[PDB]
Amino acid sequence: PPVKGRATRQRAAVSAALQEVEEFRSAQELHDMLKHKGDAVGLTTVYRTLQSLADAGEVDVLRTAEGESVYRRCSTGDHHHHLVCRACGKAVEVEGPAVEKWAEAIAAEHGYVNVAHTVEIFGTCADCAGA
DNA sequence: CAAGGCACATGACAACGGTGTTCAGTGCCGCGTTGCCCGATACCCCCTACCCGTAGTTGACTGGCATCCGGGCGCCGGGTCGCC
Ligand SMILES: [Zn+2]
Ligand SMILES: [Zn+2]
Ligand SMILES: [Zn+2]
Repeated sequence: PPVKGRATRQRAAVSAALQEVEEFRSAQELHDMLKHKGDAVGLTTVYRTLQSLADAGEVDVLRTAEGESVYRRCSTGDHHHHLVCRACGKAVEVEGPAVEKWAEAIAAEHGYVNVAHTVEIFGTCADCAGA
């Protein structure tokens, strides 16, 4: 996980933690679990590094209904969209050219030069209903 | 003269006002800690220059050295050969 800044142990640690975790996580709870591992990193430095990763793009970032920015890495680097369970957090990556073609058709119809598409579908998970 | 009808105001009724808290997150901006990058520095190599130890050198050449006295002074102590 190369970073723009000079490599070191702490960014390697947070990158490894993101690698192991395959769920949407917020910065403060990420720091909580990171401290639980025992690295004892600083909150603002964690903020700096995760902002850098979000800028780099290898970690997808979503915004919750409360307004929180939640980050997680995707195995595949191609652009896609994530289906997430609010109760459990199971993030599954799917992509379809139909939505993209729809976006380009709308942009051309309205004469838009460039566009940015953001699509997240929220829904109720299958296993949580069962007890 | 008493009973029945209309005005204004009134006991509650929430919802705005405005401002104060609270979450909580994410930075903002001053204190300290970190990967680089090089640069010099100790430490392997090769070469030869020079220090230092060993071993020969065949006419003959076969016993030295200069001592030491003007203490001085007395005693101890033992040795040492005469003594009868
Ligand atoms: Zn993604
Ligand atoms: Zn898309
Ligand atoms: Zn679920």
